[PDB]
Amino acid sequence: TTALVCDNGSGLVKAGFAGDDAPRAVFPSIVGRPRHQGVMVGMGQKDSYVGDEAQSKRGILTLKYPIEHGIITNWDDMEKIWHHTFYNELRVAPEEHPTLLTEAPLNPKANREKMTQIMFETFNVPAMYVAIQAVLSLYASGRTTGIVLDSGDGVTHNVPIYEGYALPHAIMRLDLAGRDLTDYLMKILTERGYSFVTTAEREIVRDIKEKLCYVALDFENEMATAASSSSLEKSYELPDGQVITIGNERFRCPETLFQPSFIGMESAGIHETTYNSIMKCDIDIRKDLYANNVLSGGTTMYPGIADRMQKEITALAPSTMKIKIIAPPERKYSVWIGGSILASLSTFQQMWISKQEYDEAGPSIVHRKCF
Amino acid sequence: TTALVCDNGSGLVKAGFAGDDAPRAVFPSIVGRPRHQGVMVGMGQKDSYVGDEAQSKRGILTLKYPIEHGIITNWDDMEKIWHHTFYNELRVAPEEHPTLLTEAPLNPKANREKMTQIMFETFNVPAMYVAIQAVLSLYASGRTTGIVLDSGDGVTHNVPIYEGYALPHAIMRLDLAGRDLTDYLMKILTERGYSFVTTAEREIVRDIKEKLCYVALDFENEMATAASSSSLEKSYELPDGQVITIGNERFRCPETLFQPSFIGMESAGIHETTYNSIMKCDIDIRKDLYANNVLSGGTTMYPGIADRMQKEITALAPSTMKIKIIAPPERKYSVWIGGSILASLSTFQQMWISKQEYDEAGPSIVHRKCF
Amino acid sequence: GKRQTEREKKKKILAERRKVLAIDHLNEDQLREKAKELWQSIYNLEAEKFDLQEKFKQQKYEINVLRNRINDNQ
Amino acid sequence: ISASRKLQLKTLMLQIAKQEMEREAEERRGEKGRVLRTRCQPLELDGLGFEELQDLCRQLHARVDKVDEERYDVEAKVTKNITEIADLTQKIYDLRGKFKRPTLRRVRISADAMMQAL
Amino acid sequence: DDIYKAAVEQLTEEQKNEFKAAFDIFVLGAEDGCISTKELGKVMRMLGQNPTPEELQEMIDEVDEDGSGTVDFDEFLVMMVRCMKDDSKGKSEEELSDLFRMFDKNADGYIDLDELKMMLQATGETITEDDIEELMKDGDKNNDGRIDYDEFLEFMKGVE
Ligand SMILES: Nc1ncnc2c1ncn2[C@@H]1O[C@H](COP(=O)(O)OP(=O)(O)O)[C@@H](O)[C@H]1O
Ligand SMILES: Nc1ncnc2c1ncn2[C@@H]1O[C@H](COP(=O)(O)OP(=O)(O)O)[C@@H](O)[C@H]1O
Ligand SMILES: [Mg+2]
Ligand SMILES: [Mg+2]
Repeated sequence: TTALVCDNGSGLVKAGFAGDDAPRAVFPSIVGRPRHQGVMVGMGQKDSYVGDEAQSKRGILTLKYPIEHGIITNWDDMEKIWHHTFYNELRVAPEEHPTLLTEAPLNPKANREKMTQIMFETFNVPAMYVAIQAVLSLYASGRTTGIVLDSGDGVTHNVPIYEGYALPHAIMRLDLAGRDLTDYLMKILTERGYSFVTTAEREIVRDIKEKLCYVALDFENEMATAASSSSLEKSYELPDGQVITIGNERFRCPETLFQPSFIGMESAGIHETTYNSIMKCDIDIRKDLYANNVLSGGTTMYPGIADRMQKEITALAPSTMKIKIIAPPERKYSVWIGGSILASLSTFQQMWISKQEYDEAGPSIVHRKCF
Repeated sequence: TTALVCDNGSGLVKAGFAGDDAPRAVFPSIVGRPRHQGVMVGMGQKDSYVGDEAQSKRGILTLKYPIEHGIITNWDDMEKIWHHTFYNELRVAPEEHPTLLTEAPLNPKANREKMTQIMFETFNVPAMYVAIQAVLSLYASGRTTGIVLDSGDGVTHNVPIYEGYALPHAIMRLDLAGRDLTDYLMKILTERGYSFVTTAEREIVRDIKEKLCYVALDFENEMATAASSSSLEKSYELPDGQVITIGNERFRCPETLFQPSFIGMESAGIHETTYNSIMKCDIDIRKDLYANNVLSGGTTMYPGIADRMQKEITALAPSTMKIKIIAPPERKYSVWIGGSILASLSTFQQMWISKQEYDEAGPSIVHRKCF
Repeated sequence: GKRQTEREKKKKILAERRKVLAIDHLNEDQLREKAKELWQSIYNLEAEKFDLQEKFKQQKYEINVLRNRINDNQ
Repeated sequence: ISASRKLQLKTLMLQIAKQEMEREAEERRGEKGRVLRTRCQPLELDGLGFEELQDLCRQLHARVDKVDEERYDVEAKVTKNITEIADLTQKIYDLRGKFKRPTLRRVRISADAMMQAL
Repeated sequence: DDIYKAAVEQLTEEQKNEFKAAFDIFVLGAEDGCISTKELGKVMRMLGQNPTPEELQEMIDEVDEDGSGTVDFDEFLVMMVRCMKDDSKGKSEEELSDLFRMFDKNADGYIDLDELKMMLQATGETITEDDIEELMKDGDKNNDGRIDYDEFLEFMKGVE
């Protein structure tokens, strides 16, 4: 039979059968209970709208993501999300399909063990396998080397790989991602008068960020230009009218990636953690990693980031090496495409964690040889 | 058995069995004791004529409404009105019929508790339920969202509802209604020479208001036109002859709705309390409320109000949203039609306040789960 | 639960259903008739479970249709 | 748009559909019998020895165990499908209630009955 | 259909009261007793019964193939007594659902004009110009190429 390539993610759940080009169903991972009282009788009001249904009734819900930073903080809601994904968005019972979840690097063990225990006890799948979210993104590019920066919505991690041999001592995981950029944008919009507070209006700020923000090639020059002319002010229409005008908030929101001091984080930007991740590698594979830098994940879709990052790394790196940044147009679904490719391989067909194996060793089987 | 859908109202009591199209008996709610001495013996003169009987002998009575502004100020008279409604206008003993009263929003608790205590002790009904007068008017329109402006004769209230979930923090109740318009019309008629003082002549002024007054599309232009031409002066024949001619009093009486400063009230008109009630709602359901504005209640029957209100709201609202005002021809009985529909539902059949429940918790049961 | 409770129910079902296996103690006729009758019973069970598969497939298709219907509401 | 001709056309289509569905169900029953004969092979014991019955009862116990376990699983599936059917029936019924139930009532139940006696 | 005799022998007093009332209103003298449907429609409209008025007019323009211009007792009398719902049991939901499932071999939840034509070939009914468009009216209540079992249910509900 065919395998189910699910990809929990944090912000958008992407799923679909193995062997295709794009995920079949992509929908936000939010579960929102209603918060008001409700007076109409017999309206058929449910107790929790999940997935894309709660992005249409969000006016009277309190949306809450069940995955904070890669890790899962609310297991009941995550189980509800998985149940919805299997039964309503794909309509395939899990009793007859292997599953291939994905997990960020350096995550707590208990999260992974609970994930496998749920998949084997509640949904009762035949066999499931957990894979690191960066190796798949490297599969999708058709490479076999390269250092991949997978800046998702929950957590940004940077896994270097050479000739198929991952370097476990050079993984640099940073917890700045799309959600923190949404919060920072929502916080700097208040400098013009627009106040978004409700958890429903966070979605509106996210839409503003997606449609308007861009990464500046040079930060100081843009700050000077936006403060003199008015060629940058782009307007946007809220879900009820009252258009708003975003000035130099456009390139200040995604600039947080390269200067995490804006949101008070100490660490260095995504332009310098990649160079540090390279320098921890051996001295003889640094040229190949320099030449095959891969971008993935949703948050790396800002217009103009593949040039800013290249300029920064070229500034840091030695002058002789060639710096090349691979930015495929299908960046958002790169991890899932790689997952489909991996699940479609014949050599991989014996790596699944078969159910009888789980019955013999318990949920701690995932840390064992079947990784 | 069938349920009795009574609707106390303030000015007209509307009642009838559940499941029909129109109330069976509609009659003014006035109780008038005779005031003169009376010399004929054996004429069979009663001590209080209630309902529609006191609108024919009103020449020698002192009519007094038992409901001032939604609240009930004279419980003995209200009990008399209910007794008349049950026994003479419907001729069904209440011992064998559930009842569904209606109550304005934000009313004093003691009023509701006394109402249920009367219905359970004096009339001894099997089960009664109290419902908010705006949710029913939303039932009758066949919608499930929308913000309903129910401008009755006692009190005007504006309850917004979305997807069946009422928003309790956005109810704007204003105490200007048909009765204050009658008093203001009776007060401005004195500018031509016609003086109505007696409580019986208030009914004549009410008839004048119903038959002649209309809401102007633009107030200043109408004031200028009525002051130059004479195309507006419509005449009306009193109950004894001596026709009267109403000039620009025609559109000045119902204009008080949009400018409550005429009768000295501070608050804003019904055109601006609706917009304020909308703006208190969440940012994502404002479009639906804009598109589904519902009118109900008697006082919204003035010829030309559904255009004036739409013009005013379109002036206030953002230019992109579409403003639509639902004004069904059966406006007056909209609340009662909705009450019939609600009482005819199967899902609602277990929400009644059964008598044994009242015996166990006292009259304060109404504020509890059985709302 | 949902993994051993159902296991326990099916185990008890097998225990009460699988009767005593003891053959060579009696005359061939009674045991032959018992075996033939139980084979016919399990044949009827096969027919019933096949019809259950067909009917459950049809109801799954109806569930898909009603999912399409509830999707048509938006 | 004709009326009598279209009514006859639609009722004839209904009758033909019903008869074809009956014949199709008969074909389904025939194929069911065919499958029953094929898979659960006929077992003839016309004058055979004891060891034949021993082997037959051993295979009987094995097949009974496996088929009862399989039908236990299939019955669990059928119970889940019944739960889904009931839930979706409630969903569609509530949809129909929202669409049309308020429009269902006894209009003019007595208003037209009482006309001029007042 | 020719159920005129069945209707004339099956009806009860409840509607025959109004039938005889309209009969006496219509036939009172200097008339042949054929009773034209034209005046009968007006009389029934006045009397307060609740049929659909336009369908009767369309039938009058269509029914009575003999083309006399005044429909005789049977057909227009049946259309008049159609105020009472003396229907053919309204079929059954489960049977029609099974019919739709049998037709929905495509397993997509809808039956399109192709399957309709195949069914018409199976029954051997005359090719009618209302086809395809009739599906658009009844089956395509959303104009999407999708028809669930309820559109077909109401397509010929209680058809007779
Ligand atoms: N076109 C875009 N432009 C800018 N940011 C985007 C765009 N699309 C998505 N994002 C950001 O990326 C996030 C989605 O990232 P995604 O790759 O789905 O995370 P995950 O790894 O959990 O799947 C969104 O929250 C959004 O903030
Ligand atoms: N046709 C009409 N035109 C103008 N005003 C009307 C009309 N009918 C009723 N009214 C006003 O509405 C009042 C009746 O309102 P109603 O809806 O009966 O109040 P309630 O909510 O108490 O039932 C009357 O007092 C009258 O002033
Ligand atoms: Mg990701
Ligand atoms: Mg009212």
